[PDB]
Amino acid sequence: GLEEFFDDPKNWGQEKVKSGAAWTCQQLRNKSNEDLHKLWYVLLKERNMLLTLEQEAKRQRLPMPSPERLDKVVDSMDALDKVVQEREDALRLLQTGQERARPGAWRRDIFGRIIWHKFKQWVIPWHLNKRYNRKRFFALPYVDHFLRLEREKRARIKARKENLERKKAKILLKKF
Amino acid sequence: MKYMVYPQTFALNADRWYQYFTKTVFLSGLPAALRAVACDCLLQEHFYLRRRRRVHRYEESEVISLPFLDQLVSTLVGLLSPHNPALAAAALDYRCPVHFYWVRGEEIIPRGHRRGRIDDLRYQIDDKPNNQIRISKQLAEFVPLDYSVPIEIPTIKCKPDKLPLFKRQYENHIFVGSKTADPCCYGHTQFHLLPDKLRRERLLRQNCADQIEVVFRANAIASLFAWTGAQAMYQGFWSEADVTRPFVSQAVITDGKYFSFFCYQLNTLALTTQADQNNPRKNICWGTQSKPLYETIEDNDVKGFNDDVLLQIVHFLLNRPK
Amino acid sequence: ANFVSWKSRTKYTITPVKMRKSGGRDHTGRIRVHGIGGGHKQRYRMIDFLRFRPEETKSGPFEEKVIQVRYDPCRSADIALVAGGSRKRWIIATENMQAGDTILNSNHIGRMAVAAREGDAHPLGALPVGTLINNVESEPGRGAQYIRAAGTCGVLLRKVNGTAIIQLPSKRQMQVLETCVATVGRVSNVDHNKRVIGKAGRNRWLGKRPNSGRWHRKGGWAGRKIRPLPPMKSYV
Amino acid sequence: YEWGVRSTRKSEPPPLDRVYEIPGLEPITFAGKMHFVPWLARPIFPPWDRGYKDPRFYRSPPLHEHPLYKDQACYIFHHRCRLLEGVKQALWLTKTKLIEGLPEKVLSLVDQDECVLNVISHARLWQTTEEIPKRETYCPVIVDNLIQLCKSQILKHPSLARRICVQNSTFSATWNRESLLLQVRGSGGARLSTKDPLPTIASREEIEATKNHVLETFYPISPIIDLHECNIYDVKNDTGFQEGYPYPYPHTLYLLDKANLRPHRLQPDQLRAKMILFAFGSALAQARLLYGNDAKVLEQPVVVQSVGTDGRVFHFLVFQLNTTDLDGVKNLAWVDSDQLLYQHFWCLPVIVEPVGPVGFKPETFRKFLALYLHGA
Amino acid sequence: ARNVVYPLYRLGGPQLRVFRTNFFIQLVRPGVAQPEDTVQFRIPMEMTRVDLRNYLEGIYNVPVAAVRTRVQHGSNKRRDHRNVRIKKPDYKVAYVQLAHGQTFTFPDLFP
Amino acid sequence: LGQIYANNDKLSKRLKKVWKPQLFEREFYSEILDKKFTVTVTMRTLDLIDEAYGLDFYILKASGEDLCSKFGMDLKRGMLLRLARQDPQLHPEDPERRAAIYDKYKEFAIPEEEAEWVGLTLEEAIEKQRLLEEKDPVPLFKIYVAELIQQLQQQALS
Amino acid sequence: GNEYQPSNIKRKNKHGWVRRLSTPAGVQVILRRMLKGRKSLSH
Amino acid sequence: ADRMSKWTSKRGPRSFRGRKGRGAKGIGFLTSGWRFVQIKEMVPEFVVPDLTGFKLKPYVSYLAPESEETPLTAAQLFSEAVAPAIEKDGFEPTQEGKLFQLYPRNFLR
RNA sequence: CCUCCGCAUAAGCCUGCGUCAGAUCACACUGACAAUUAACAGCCCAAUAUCUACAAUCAACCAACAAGUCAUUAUUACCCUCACUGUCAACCCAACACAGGCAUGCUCAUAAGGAAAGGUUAAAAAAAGUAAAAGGAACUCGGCAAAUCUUACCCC
RNA sequence: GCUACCUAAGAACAGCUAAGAGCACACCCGUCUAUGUAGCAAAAUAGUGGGAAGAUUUAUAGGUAGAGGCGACAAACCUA
RNA sequence: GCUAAACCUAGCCCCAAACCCACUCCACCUUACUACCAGCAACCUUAGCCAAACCAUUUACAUAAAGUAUAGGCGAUA
Ligand SMILES: [Mg+2]
Ligand SMILES: [Mg+2]
Ligand SMILES: [Mg+2]
Ligand SMILES: [Mg+2]
Ligand SMILES: [Mg+2]
Ligand SMILES: [Mg+2]
Ligand SMILES: [Mg+2]
Ligand SMILES: [Mg+2]
Ligand SMILES: [Mg+2]
Ligand SMILES: [Mg+2]
Ligand SMILES: [Mg+2]
Ligand SMILES: [Mg+2]
Ligand SMILES: [Mg+2]
Ligand SMILES: [Mg+2]
Repeated sequence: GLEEFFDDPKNWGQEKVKSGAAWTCQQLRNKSNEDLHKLWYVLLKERNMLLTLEQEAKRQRLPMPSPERLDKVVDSMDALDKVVQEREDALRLLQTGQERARPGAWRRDIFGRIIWHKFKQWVIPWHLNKRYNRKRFFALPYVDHFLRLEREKRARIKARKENLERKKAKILLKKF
Repeated sequence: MKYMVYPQTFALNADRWYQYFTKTVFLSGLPAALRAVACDCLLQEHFYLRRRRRVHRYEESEVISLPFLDQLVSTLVGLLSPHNPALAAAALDYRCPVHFYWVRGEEIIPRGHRRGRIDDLRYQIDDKPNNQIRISKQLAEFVPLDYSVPIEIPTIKCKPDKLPLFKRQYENHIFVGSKTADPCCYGHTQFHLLPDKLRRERLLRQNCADQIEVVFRANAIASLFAWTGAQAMYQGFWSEADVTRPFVSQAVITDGKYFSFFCYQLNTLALTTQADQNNPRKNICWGTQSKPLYETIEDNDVKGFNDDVLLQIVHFLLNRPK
Repeated sequence: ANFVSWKSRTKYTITPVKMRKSGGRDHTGRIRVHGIGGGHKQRYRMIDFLRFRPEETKSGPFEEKVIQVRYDPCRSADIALVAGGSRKRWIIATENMQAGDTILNSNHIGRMAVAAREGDAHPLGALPVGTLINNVESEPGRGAQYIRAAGTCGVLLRKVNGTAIIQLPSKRQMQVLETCVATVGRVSNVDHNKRVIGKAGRNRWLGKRPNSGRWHRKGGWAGRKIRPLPPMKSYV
Repeated sequence: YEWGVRSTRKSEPPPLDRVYEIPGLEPITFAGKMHFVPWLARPIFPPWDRGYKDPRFYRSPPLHEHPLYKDQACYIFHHRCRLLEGVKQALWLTKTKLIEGLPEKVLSLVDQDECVLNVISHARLWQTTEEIPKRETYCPVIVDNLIQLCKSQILKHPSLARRICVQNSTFSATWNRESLLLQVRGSGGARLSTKDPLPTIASREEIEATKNHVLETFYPISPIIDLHECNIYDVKNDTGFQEGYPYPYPHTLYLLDKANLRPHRLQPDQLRAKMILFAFGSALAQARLLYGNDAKVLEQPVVVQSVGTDGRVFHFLVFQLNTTDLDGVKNLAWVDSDQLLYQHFWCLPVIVEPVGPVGFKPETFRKFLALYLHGA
Repeated sequence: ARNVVYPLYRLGGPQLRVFRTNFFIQLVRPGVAQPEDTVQFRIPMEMTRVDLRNYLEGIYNVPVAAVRTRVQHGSNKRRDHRNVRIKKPDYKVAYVQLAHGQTFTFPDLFP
Repeated sequence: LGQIYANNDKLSKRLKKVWKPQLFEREFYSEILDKKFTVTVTMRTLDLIDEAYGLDFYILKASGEDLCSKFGMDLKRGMLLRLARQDPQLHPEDPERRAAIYDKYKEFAIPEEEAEWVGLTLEEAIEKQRLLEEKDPVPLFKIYVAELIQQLQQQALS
Repeated sequence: GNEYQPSNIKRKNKHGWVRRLSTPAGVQVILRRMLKGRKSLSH
Repeated sequence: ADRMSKWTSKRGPRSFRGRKGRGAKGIGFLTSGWRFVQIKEMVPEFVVPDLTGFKLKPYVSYLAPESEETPLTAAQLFSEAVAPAIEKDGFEPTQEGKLFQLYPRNFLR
């Protein structure tokens, strides 16, 4: 029912509602995948409800009753995501021995800076793909100069940073 | 710019809204050779007639059904020309358009440079009735001019735009199957087929199973009403110069299996707020629920063929202008 | 500079093909030919200039019926719709050719030297000396390139060995192989020459933009040149 | 000469890298990577084919290997096929005789106009919302109206109840001639079907008479000329219905000629020819259905009618089909060519002339009525 | 799920599953005074009408009769101490009709 | 690509000039490759070939900087490879012939691994290297299993 | 005045990222923009 | 003509506006007379579990004690399925013939 | 009292007089909060072959010329249905809340849509209009401008 | 994206007289006068005019670019 | 007495030393920031201002030898 998008009717108009802590990583880590899935859906609905409440508050010009709870929920969700993801990664490592799922290949584009070109997934092979051969992954001589310039710029910035730090240190020393 | 009314609408609870727009009262119920012919018609398209190119579900209601419907119309008419001499004289139109333009209600303009200005909000029903039978003599009355029937019309608690209903500005159009220079200005049996969008299977798939009948009802309310309006216009009559006669017309929407039967009673064109204030009149519509003309076809044999449906059709056809 | 030439139709057809205008611009997009453009819209009728080509899986001399004689917007001469056997085609119309008429196409290099009629095509070897001809090929099987304009004609001057000598519409003369085809008579729409344009508007319609205002001085070239005719050119 | 032009023919592939000629080393190419590179040689990949079979990117086999490709070229007729000539060509194809007037029986079966006028008016002005309806609208409409009017005599004639006009009605018929194979395909027009067959117009003596006059030759415009030359044709003939369909007997082919442009429409002779062909084809199909597939001179010659097209002009045709063995006696069609109700309709008035039709002649209408009646 | 690579469906392979949904929603009071049975949600831009229908039916066990989405432009005309255009985010609104004459009035929170 | 003074006085005008070699197109049979290569070949190249007698010899002898072409380099590499492998260029029925051919070029003939890399660009070389050491990443699970096995063995020993 | 007559399609065809990437000059333009650190590198 | 503002589906002309979309992800293809073909398999159906009789609430009591964190590496996982190996003294060589592929992911989320 | 203007669509722009709260010619300016729902319109169409002579002009006569804008067919291939986007506004290009510029469809006095006059006075000079005795081009470079109109003749 | 010219594929032209015809709307241009001349405006307003079924006007998309383009030469126009 | 004045510390400059930068997910060469279908490809002396009081050959781009030998409208200058 749509009553799931709102909390307990008792809690409407309290200014403060009791919500005890977020799911920590270790606890989450120790629950099972089936359990975890179930937990996710429980979390989700709660999150939705919180969002709705927030929206209502905004509409009303009134402050939230217990906004920290939403944050906690979010944190919990994040933790859950991390745990499951970690597990998946581990599994992948065990099976194929691959870091990440979605593959790439460290490709040097037009502008010469090396992109992690994440692969896009589709039906025909590359050599008879019209829109992918026009995507060029090589520099040509004019780019090198620009790269050099960029590098120089970067170096300048670095120098500025370093010198500034030193100056600050000196100032501090002088003070104390 | 006017609210573009669609008789065969996907909108839910469209009926009440439609009624409000029109100002109707809807009510339940009405105010062997033939059978064989019907069976033959059913068969022809579904079996006997060999298709060249392959038939598809998107292509089903166009290719199979409309022609069958047409056949039913024409053959039936031929049969009943002895039974009724008016249908011999009466013209018949396949897919010819029907347009009608009314004004129902006021609206203070919400925003812009025209804000806080009275705007009489406009409607238009356009239509292509699968086919229709147009007579020169006007049909009878059904129910008397100014019949009370105290059942009450829907509210319209919110804006017309809240229902899926959209405004546009294109040429205004009040028009029957033909133009003014014509003897055959009246009519008595509009046939519709619902599109592929409002197949009952689709409805079932969606949670809207209560809106199966509703759609048909809405359609009946719309197209018929429009036709009536057109007829009225062609014999003078406005909002202000209200109809003296009761303009009547009948119709039978359908689907390949499922038919239902709808007569319309047009007592008013006085839908503007200027006229409504002193208005005891209201337009009427009576109709049956969608009963299947038949169950199913296996090869070249209908499983169960319903004669009751056929009888209704015959009745609709067979009524005369007094 | 986008420029796909419209001439991309590989298959022969009778149907008239949509013609893109050039304006006198090249594929580079610059004007190479001044004073062109802005005329009436036109469609191309594909003209079969290889007069003796046989219909598919046949070899002998090809008879033809004239179905129609029409105006071609693409050119000065008027054109004829020929039919024969299974196939139809457009040819350039000879003078006086009308619908219903029957035409002959031949490959037959006769030692008899058979006389011919104003519509029909023959090898030059079969044609009597002194007959007027049009749509003359340069080589055998090459296709008819010469004497195609409204009202024009060349005349067969003599035969020497396996070659014939033609006088072109410019009286400059041309030696052509005996077996090369031509069609007897003069090109149709004779008196095209006598047409008076009447107004600038007509000229514009024809797709000819006006001359430039810049006053040029006349130079060395501009005196009249009385010369002998250039030496008869051969293709053997 | 070679039409095509070099630039617009697909670009010639760039020359194969010179390393490939050297036997025998591994050419280092950009197929190791998955992008193009200008240094690094061009790789040569094998011709890819797809494992699964998507209909939305389906590539068919060549005309060499198709499941029913024949070597003898068939020649097939259509609604679109519009033949150079003419009535004569059609006759030749069909093997038949053209008589200048409709038969006497039909005429007799005739022996009022306001209705016709109304119908005409309705088609040419009244039916649509916009002013002046176009031909793709009115031409079929007029015909339909006429048909309806004819039907309105069911009160007069009780036998008219046992018919049905149908719209899609595709069909086929295949035969040899000189001998070259020859085919007809179905309609894009209406078809009046009846339970009883039509009666014979000509006697068996008359048919014997036809033998004397030779079918016209007309060189060099040979048949088959304009018809669609075709391989992969399939020789099986076909009526428009499965077995057991009531109202199976083709009374009149109500085909029509819409097309708002002058070019897309038929020219009248061509139209007539087409009609004749249709008549033959349906008749032939009927004959096939009736008798064996083996050819002969017929005992009962089947009759089919076909009205001509267009809102203005009307070509009537009744076809007798008496010989399923072509290549002796021949068939005998008769036509009333280009008879026409009403010359020109003024949808708007003029500045003097009214807004109705003009030059209305009811003879055409009468003829139509007669045609409709034939069986009863 | 939002911000995820979707697997390719070539022709006759498996049904696409979503275990663990990334997008989450919020039902709101309609300002313009909607009719009975129409519930309005603010939705992530990546979510489809169909997805919304599915999402409600599965997780909330609600009978959805119709869904009509609509993207809403968030305002850009707003500037800072720097005179840089702050943009309100564009967002998607749904108008979801409930089935079987279920009906729904939005509750009075913050009484 | 240079400049010329107009009539070879410096006080006359200076104007740019491009001096082109006189190019040709000619076939060359190469004993080591057993194939006829059509080549763009200047007169100078021909002369060089004549001097070194064989085209193959020229290819071999000519120092990489001297040779002046990518194609030439490639050819040289191929020749080297052939020399190394001792692969059948003349197939069977000509082993003696093959041997004889080989004996013509006992000079040169570098180890098989070096001759692969000969006459390459930098980028090409890099690509080759990449190809050589690409592989699939080995499953960590397998490694773990191996480790476990080792541990077990150790335990058994002790 | 009023020499600008906005039309998005034209603009994108004229000055767009794709057009700049098509030519070496265009590429250089983008590189220049990058080097300056400009926020909008193409149109 | 602001090129600081983000390009979007609202911004162009008619033909431009209908092409783009937001990050919506397509349900099907389109054919014939622009008739769209909603394929069931491309639509993601949400596999929702049964929460009836599920004690895990969305928050965790303050009385619950804290523990030291442990990043779940592959080694640990292996160890947690090393008992069988030990007993002997559970792996795919390829997972191409498999519905749920761990590397080039099929499974959504 | 004006209406030499209105409603739409296209293009363009992109929340730019909607609710509440707030401040400082007269009080569309900031902050929050709402808002535009598809059927209209965008977003198309599996191959290989093979076909497309007869304009448009109420298309009927006439009548032409500058020679034109709307077509299939054969065989093979095929069941899955309505996704995604635009849809606000007093609006765009002209630095401006600028007498300018701005495509098409309707409406041709408007059923739309506006306000020429902050208040007084009634001087000069200036601007726009109307008035005119008698004369009537005498004005002036020239009947320029104006109000009634129309004669004859040169030059290019 | 202004203008110069072109290519593609669209659109508009009432009413009266009777054909690059006449009068005359809408549109196009800009003769002469007055006002304006830091202006309503970096070329406008008011009137008065030339054109207005054509060598016309014009919405959209494309093309030619500087030692060049484009030009019914005015050494015009090529974003004040 | 109003307008205003004033105010150090943001940071920056020049060295030194050391070889830098660059995948939370998703998107991004199609009209970039767009989930999903059958064809091309990069290299080619710099010039001119200017100086020679104009202007055409011509004019630079660790220390010491050395501004030496040489070059050069045998001059500017190199
Ligand atoms: Mg001149
Ligand atoms: Mg609007
Ligand atoms: Mg008003
Ligand atoms: Mg005022
Ligand atoms: Mg004042
Ligand atoms: Mg006076
Ligand atoms: Mg004087
Ligand atoms: Mg004057
Ligand atoms: Mg004129
Ligand atoms: Mg005029
Ligand atoms: Mg000009
Ligand atoms: Mg001059
Ligand atoms: Mg100097
Ligand atoms: Mg000087």
